[PDB]
Amino acid sequence: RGSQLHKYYMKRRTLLLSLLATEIERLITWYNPLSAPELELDQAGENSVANWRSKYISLSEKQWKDNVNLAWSISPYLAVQLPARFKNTEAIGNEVTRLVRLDPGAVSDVPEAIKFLVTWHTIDADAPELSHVLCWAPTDPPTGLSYFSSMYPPHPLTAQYGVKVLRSFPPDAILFYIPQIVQALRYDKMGYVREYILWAASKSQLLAHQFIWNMKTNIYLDEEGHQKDPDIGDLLDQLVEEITGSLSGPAKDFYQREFDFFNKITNVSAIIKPYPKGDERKKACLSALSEVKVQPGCYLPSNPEAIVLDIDYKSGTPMQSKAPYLAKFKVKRCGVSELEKEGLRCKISWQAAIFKVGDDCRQDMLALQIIDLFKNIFQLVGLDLFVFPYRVVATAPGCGVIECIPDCTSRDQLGRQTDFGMYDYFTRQYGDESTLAFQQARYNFIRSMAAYSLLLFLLQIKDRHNGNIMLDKKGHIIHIDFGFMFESSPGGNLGWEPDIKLTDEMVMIMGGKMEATPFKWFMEMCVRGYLAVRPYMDAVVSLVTLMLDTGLPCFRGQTIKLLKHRFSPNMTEREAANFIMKVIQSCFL
Amino acid sequence: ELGFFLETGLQRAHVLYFKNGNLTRGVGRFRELLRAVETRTTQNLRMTIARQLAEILLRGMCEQSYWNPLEDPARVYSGENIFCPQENTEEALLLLLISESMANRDAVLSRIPEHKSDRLISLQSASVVYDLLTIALGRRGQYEMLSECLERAMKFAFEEFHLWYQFALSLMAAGKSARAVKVLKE
Repeated sequence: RGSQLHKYYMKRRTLLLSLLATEIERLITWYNPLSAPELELDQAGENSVANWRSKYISLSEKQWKDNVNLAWSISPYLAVQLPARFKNTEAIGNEVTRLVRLDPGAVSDVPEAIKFLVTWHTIDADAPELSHVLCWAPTDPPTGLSYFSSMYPPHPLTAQYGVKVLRSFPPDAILFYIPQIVQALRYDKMGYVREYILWAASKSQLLAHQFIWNMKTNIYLDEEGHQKDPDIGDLLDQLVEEITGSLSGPAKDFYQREFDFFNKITNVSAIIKPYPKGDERKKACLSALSEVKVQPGCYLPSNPEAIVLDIDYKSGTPMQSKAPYLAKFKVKRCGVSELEKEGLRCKISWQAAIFKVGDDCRQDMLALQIIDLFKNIFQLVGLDLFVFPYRVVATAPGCGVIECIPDCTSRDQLGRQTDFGMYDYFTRQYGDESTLAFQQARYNFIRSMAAYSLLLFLLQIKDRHNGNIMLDKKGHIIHIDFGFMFESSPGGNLGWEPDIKLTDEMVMIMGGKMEATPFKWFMEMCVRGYLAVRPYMDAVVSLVTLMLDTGLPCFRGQTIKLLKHRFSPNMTEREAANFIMKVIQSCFL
Repeated sequence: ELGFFLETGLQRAHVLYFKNGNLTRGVGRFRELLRAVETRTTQNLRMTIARQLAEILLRGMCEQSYWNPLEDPARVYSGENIFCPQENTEEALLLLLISESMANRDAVLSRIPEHKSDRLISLQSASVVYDLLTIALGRRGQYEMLSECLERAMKFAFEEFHLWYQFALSLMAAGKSARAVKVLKE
């Protein structure tokens, strides 16, 4: 019977042709971001591929579910990976979900296949049968944490799986995601999260310190603090009174010493407030700093991977403002586990810390977490983008400690000193544009600017004036003061400010003409970065969703929809490149 | 809302009957007790007597020592579509099934906010009823429904070796391999 084998080969030939066409289109799109008419390949092959794509893009709802059935007959892994090769049709997902529900035991690859079974219904919350998720391999922490938010109704099996996946990671990874864990208690109708928190606090040591430092601030709502939240305030009080006292021995002594030292170094800001501006305030601050002594074993809360060595008794300098000041320490870097073991028995640089009283320090944590995630993604991909994630930790209501970047140089001060464009400053600093140092500085500036512009567009950051951008010695540009984001906008949401700030001086740094080669480098770098960062939407969505009930002024209700829309999840690569190029060019002049 | 005198004065009667050895009178009294119309407030005590019957009807008689209730060895449920018991295994399985179905909805869902006694009592009751079910059903060489029942009961077990071991053994005896290997590893 030759017809059977004939059709058996024809179907597979058609499917292979479609897959090859899609892959070739993706590769050629990745080759050159712009149109690049100078670069060209074989015309006949491109025309044939385009014709085949046009032919296959017109398929109806039928004759495509049969393709999914055929792929499942070939191999379940291919069927699972099929929706990754984007097809602008919703029947593929429904058919895959039906097939995986019919037989869940055929797949055990967790990073993609779990989401086709976990949500039997998004909000309907019915049919509690055939759900056996007690065998899947562990996945990323955000996926596990997503089960405790408002996205899904509570269920014992999902909570058990979340606890199990959360209990299979090193302590540092859990330390990274501290605020989400404590915020998850709001929707935690059960007590699994509380038991996990108690177990983790009992197991390690620094995790307990981070937990207490975070939970001390979150009990109140206002900056100064006079109104406890009626939702989880009592639960937080019970948890904090339960966790303390249980510890004993050397750990208790370590905790007492650390907290006493922090209180002694913190009370100076409150003490210095009554004295007015003048040299008397400076000398009183110096005397107060000299009063405090150095206690071995202490560590900076913002840098839990270093051991303080000593304090400089002449670096005190309060700034304008609320009585904040600046401090300098001489510190040694050892590590984490070694520091943890050495704290129970008793490469050296200097650091500067800024203590702020009376201001919230929670949005900056989200901003810096997202920046760190983007940096990790870019480093893994293999591109060249430079970002500096300085650390900051809030310890008391309205009280926080902020790290200072080495060799701070504010743009506003340089502008006041010079009253000219940065091009003249760079020419004076390094020399003519024909030297190698100028070329390296330009390359570093482009590297920093591309990533920072992409981030600024993606997160919709407003209020970016000349007094916030920071310039280093090499040439990189660093942003700071991320107070306004998402929806908050000073001035009354006027909206005339562009998404990306591009003045004339920064353009003429790149040659001043749109046809200059450095500008093309910047454009292609931005396009490649935007294309590379796209497939990680779910993690960012979950991270920003889990903290919607903190009542920050930035959130207004519609953030999730706009944030998801700005990622364009139903788009092909070439269309995405066209969109990003258009939106970048629209912001120029 | 406080039943204090009827419960003792009715239960210790058949307790003394069992002590003396009047088995026929006690089993007839149980049969006529089970024929009453169900009451939502008494469901708990129902559990007890049902389980008690499952304890005695499997260890106190043989096939030839069974008799129809209509002869010696207001409204009452009747009809022709009712399921008339035929053998001890039939009615025993029926009682165990209804008891498990009614006890699944009364679970405490392992609330564990600060207290533990209620969850411990619920877990003990579930364990004993499922052990009775598996010993009753495993004798006939019917394993797959036992695997299904243990899968249904899997909700309670979080750090209990007994339930995991029983489920793994039942799955391996049924014929499935991959799930058996995974539960063995766990």
